[PDB]
Amino acid sequence: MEVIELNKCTSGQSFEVILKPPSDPSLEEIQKKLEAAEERRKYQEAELLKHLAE
Amino acid sequence: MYTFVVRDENSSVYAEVSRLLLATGQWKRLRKDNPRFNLMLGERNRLPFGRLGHEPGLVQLVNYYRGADKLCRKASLVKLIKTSPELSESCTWFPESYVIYPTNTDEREVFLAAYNRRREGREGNVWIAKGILISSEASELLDFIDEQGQVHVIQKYLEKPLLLEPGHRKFDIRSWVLVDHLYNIYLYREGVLRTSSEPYNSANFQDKTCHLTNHCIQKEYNYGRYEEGNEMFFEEFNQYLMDALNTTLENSILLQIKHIIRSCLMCIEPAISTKHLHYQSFQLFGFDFMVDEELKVWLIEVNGAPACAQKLYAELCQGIVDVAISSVFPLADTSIFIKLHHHHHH
Amino acid sequence: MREIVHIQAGQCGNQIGAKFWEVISDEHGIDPTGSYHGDSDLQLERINVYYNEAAGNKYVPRAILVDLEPGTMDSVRSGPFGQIFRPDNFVFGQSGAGNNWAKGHYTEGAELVDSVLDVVRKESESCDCLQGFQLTHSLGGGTGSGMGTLLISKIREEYPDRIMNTFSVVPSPKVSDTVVEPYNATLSVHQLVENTDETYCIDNEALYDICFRTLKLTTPTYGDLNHLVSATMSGVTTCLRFPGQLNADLRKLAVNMVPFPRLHFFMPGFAPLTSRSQQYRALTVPELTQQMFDAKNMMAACDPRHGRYLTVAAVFRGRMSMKEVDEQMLNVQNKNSSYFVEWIPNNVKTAVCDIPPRGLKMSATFIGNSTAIQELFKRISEQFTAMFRRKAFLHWYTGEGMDEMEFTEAESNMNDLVSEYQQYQDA
Amino acid sequence: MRECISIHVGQAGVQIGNACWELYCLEHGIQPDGQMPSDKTIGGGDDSFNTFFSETGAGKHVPRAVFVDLEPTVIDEVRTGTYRQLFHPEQLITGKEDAANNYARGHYTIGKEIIDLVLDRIRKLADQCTGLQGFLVFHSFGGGTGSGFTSLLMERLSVDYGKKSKLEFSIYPAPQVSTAVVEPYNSILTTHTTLEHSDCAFMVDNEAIYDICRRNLDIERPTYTNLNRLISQIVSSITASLRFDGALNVDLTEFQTNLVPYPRIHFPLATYAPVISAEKAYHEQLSVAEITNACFEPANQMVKCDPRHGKYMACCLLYRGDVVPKDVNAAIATIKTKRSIQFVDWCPTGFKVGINYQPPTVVPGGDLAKVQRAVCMLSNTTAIAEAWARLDHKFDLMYAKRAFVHWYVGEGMEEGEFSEAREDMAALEKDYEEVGVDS
Ligand SMILES: CC[C@]1(O)C[C@@H]2CN(CCc3c([nH]c4ccccc34)[C@@](C(=O)OC)(c3cc4c(cc3OC)N(C)[C@H]3[C@@](O)(C(=O)OC)[C@H](OC(C)=O)[C@]5(CC)C=CCN6CC[C@]43[C@@H]65)C2)C1
Ligand SMILES: Nc1nc2c(ncn2[C@@H]2O[C@H](COP(=O)(O)OP(=O)(O)OP(=O)(O)O)[C@@H](O)[C@H]2O)c(=O)[nH]1
Ligand SMILES: Nc1ncnc2c1ncn2[C@@H]1O[C@H](COP(=O)(O)OP(=O)(O)CP(=O)(O)O)[C@@H](O)[C@H]1O
Ligand SMILES: Nc1nc2c(ncn2[C@@H]2O[C@H](COP(=O)(O)OP(=O)(O)O)[C@@H](O)[C@H]2O)c(=O)[nH]1
Ligand SMILES: [Ca+2]
Ligand SMILES: [Ca+2]
Ligand SMILES: [Mg+2]
Ligand SMILES: [Mg+2]
Repeated sequence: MEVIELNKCTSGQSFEVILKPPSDPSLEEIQKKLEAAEERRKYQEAELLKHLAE
Repeated sequence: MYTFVVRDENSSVYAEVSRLLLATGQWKRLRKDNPRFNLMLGERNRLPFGRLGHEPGLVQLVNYYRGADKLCRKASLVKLIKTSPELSESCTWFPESYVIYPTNTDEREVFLAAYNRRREGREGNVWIAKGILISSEASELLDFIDEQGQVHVIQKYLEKPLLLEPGHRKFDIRSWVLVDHLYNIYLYREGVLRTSSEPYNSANFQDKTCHLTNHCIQKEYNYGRYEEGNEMFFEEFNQYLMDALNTTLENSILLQIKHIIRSCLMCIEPAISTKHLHYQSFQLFGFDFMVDEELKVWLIEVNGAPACAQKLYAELCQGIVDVAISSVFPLADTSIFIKLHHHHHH
Repeated sequence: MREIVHIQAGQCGNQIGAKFWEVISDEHGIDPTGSYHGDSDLQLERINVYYNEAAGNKYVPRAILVDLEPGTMDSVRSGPFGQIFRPDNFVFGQSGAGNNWAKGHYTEGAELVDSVLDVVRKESESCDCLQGFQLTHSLGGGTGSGMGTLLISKIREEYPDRIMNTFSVVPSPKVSDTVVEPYNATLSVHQLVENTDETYCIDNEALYDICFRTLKLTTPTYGDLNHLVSATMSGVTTCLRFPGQLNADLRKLAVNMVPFPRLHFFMPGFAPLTSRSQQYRALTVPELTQQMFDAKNMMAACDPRHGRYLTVAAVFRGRMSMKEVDEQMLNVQNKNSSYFVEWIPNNVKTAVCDIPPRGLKMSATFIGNSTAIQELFKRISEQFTAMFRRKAFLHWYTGEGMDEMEFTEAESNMNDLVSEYQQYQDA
Repeated sequence: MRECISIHVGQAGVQIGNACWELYCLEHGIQPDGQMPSDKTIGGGDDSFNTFFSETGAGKHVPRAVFVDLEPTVIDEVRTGTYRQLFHPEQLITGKEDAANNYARGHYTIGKEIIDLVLDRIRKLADQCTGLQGFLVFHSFGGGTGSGFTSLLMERLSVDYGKKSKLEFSIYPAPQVSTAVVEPYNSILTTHTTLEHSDCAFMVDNEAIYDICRRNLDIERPTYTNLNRLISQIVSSITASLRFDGALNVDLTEFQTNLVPYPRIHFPLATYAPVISAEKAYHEQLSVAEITNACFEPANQMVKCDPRHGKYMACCLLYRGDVVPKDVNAAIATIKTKRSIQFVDWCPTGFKVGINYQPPTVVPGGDLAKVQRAVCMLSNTTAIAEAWARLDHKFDLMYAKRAFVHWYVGEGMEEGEFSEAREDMAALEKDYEEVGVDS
């Protein structure tokens, strides 16, 4: 039914057609969660090497 | 070998379709969560339609139409009929109905506006709720709904039903309709009348064994007297229509049934068709009608998961396999249905 | 430029390892000299995975040859491709291991193991980005079995974040005579469950059945068995050696193939099966597909129908229709779906390379992680118990310093592995 | 004018980006060497195409793009291919070894060793931006890098550039072309961790694309090249408003305002028409009605799902070619009567329309026929949640037995991140259900 906001130019045009109306972490906490994971890796590798040394 | 799974154990009908398929030796049943099926016989709630049609190398089919619940719940049905122009408020063959909510959208106001032109006509002012009750008084029903919890429907009661003699009895008609993946609408030639076994009591509504014709509520309250199980089939009732009223089933009743069936299902076709979709649906419906003394047929409700009557399982379940399933998935190497089609030109 | 280091140990290891280098060198157009004489650029695009470059535009296998006796290494040297190997990468002792795991693992092999690791380390240092190691060996002798596992353990100590992959030859009394083989094998399996990421079970039982029943070779030799082993090794390493999407490195293969760290023992399969003899007809895609999944095509003597596939990789080689491959692959899963665990969705992956293998227009290689491999482990386990319950032949091992406890731990771990596969076969 | 930086991450992001920048070049008549005759302001400008390309004194137009992959093979192909001079080597960043289809290895393990270099390379571009609006990020959900590194990048971009907008182009996993069985795990993990950092994301299901190429381009077995040229057409269609004179969707903020009223529910469905084989000898050109109607066919959607059984919250149509508003409104009127199009009670049933008269440019010798008019519909419908349910069920199946989990724990991630990612998706599935269904 109702056309609105008709905007023309050389490239094209644009408009809106309405048929009916209605009815964050810090650079710190990041660098930390990355480093707890690297710790957990390092520990797991350490447990292996210790096992291999036995 | 075609593959299938079963996810409703309580389905009288899909139990029988299971066995019919296994017995072909061309279908293997898989465990119910194995996703590499051709056919899903699905659960009743929350059937995961979103997971169908995403297994490459498998054409997949399911025994329900998504969005068919709009026809198959009472609240939904009334909403559908009023709002859809193909049907409309003008619609002749559905009893005047209204959707009513507990006060814990609504159309209570609009219910009373029609009630109080039957207290300004003194004419038949009997209604019915949705565990269910029939009154003439409004505030005995509204106070019943609020003392219940769910959404309900208030419907004109047919004070003047067709009564079977011998017995001055009340009945309803169940017809079974299979809509295949192509949206061919197939009516099973065998229907069934689910009868009352006690004289219809004009002036006393509480004695409910005579007003409600459900197969159980007769079982659990004369059951069996005039015919087996309060079940009269089509040969008998055609005969009775001939002898007693000089008409036929086909002419006095069936044209209307076929018309109401097509109208309902063509209405929702655009919303539920699976024609361009990546899985395919079929579904068996149970349509239930009421016949007034004039021989006018009324739509009562639609059931999305009907059970069949005993005599007829054998035949109907085979018909499903024939037209719903092996038309998608052929084997190597009479029709029990009437196809409902009509292209009038105007 | 993601490099693999290859080690081959003991008689069996060196024999199948030499045959691998013959086969792939040819596929990549490298000759005994080490000179490229190929006619395609696809042969050279990931050549550095297996070969180092040298002055002269020469390609030198990144291969370490190891044995406790000189015998087979002279065999490799005087062989066809013998000249291609880096001479200082031949590490060998004098005394042998006498089919005794304990000698391989603890006494004779300790003496030689450090020199092997110097050569390994030097090869790892000249690596732009090392992906890990592949080792070839039998499990039923002493050097491949006992020293090969010692190596694996020492290599993991120095490169714990690299992938370790074996081609491990499993023994059978249909082929071999020596009564302590189940001992050496059980002890080796114990190591492999703890210290490899991927292990290809190459069962001599199955290689025998294929050669004898199916290929009608009534006088089968190791050459025949090895002809099947090399085909399969060519096929499982195709995705590593040529440009491709799927399983293109060891770590990707492992992530795709190993849902639980201990269940990393694969059933390889190959089609078409042949003896070293002319193939007159190329197979069709449906034939490859059916055959590669056939029990009779497996290089481990297990019935796939007795288990369930956890994961699968499939590799097709040759000029063929990708559509028809896709269709047939799907047809297999959809037609035998109960065989594939349903709690790993889309557990079958499929690669196609255009360069076919030598002497075949069409081939297909199968790699299965199936619960049915338990049958292989139960068979070794039964042999082991029969002797061990009377401590028979143990003095060969106690005399090199081992305690019985160590045998009880190996049997136990291997029995545990079998019940873990059983656990996932019923889940 | 306000600049836009594109970031292409992992093989999928990089190869799709390739195809986009190729297409953009052709669209704006920029040559492989980066010269644009039609640009008369040598050495600068604030024209509409400059949102994506910057200029040099030498007359060179260079994408405001950074490509990152944790292995080099793929980006090497950009480095030596037909567009080598287009980019400055500092925009092409590679590692030695990839994330092996492991979210956790791309996020935690290899991410850490390369995040700072990527940010520094991104800042070099932001420092040439007079008024940067934000970022367009391209990646797969299923790859180790595409999932894991993208999600880390997005966390960091919220920190270094809080006020700025971030849009994604995300490739949703499909077994017909997927390379890893753990794609579902990765896709949930990165969606969990990227959700708060993304203003608007356009998902493309490889399954949907693969079938469009089979069915409509008669390509028996589509390659990434086939898929990526088609994806770049859609992408071009969506970003044309940013590179061209017009009044619809002229800045990144406007995408969010026009398409995303509820922030978590930020996944608009793309449907595109028409897709026509260049090999098709004889072709009857389709009308405005025909292509507009086709935007409501699931088979043309970038994600197969069924908008009939869900509700809309916003709907744009982006036309290219011989289209005038009269024809659009007539097509919409007809369609509104033939179809199930249900908005949410709190939203106008309505469409926003963008027309650009220049028809779709097509890549020469490609699969797609040049056509007189095309359209891309962006509808935010609740039906797109069907794809979340599919992915979530696969995840539940494997996670229930902890299959493959050890690979992720091994890289330092904790088992609980899995169940936490999945609780977020279960909540997302619920938001979509609240909004989209009644009874
Ligand atoms: C592939 C390697 C192989 O060549 C495989 C077999 C064994 N050896 C050496 C070759 C060989 C074989 N037979 C030999 C007899 C004397 C000297 C050498 C051999 C070999 C063969 O070519 O047969 C024609 C062979 C051997 C056997 C062999 C088969 C076979 O080649 C067909 N058998 C499967 C076993 C055997 O134990 C068995 O169970 O056979 C039923 C078999 O017993 C029999 C035939 O009664 C036998 C025969 C010597 C008994 C002692 C235990 N071993 C274990 C291997 C088995 C053998 C072939 C290595
Ligand atoms: N559409 C499309 N999808 C792709 C492309 N490349 C990969 N994919 C898909 O993305 C997933 C694989 O992720 P990739 O982008 O290749 O992974 P990556 O980001 O390089 O991650 P790693 O290799 O794990 O470091 C699968 O679903 C592929 O089908 C592409 O070029 N186009
Ligand atoms: N407006 C009306 N006029 C006359 N009878 C009515 C009526 N509404 C309901 N009934 C009676 O009540 C019976 C059962 O009602 P209804 O079909 O609404 O409930 P239901 O869903 O539990 C049984 P089914 O699932 O088999 O249809 C009908 O068969 C009919 O006899
Ligand atoms: N397939 C195969 N098996 C072999 C070969 N050589 C030996 N074997 C098997 O390996 C076992 C003997 O091990 P071997 O490698 O000779 O001992 P090692 O030299 O001490 O490692 C037995 O199972 C043999 O059947 C071979 O070339 N191919
Ligand atoms: Ca000594
Ligand atoms: Ca300029
Ligand atoms: Mg020997
Ligand atoms: Mg990658």
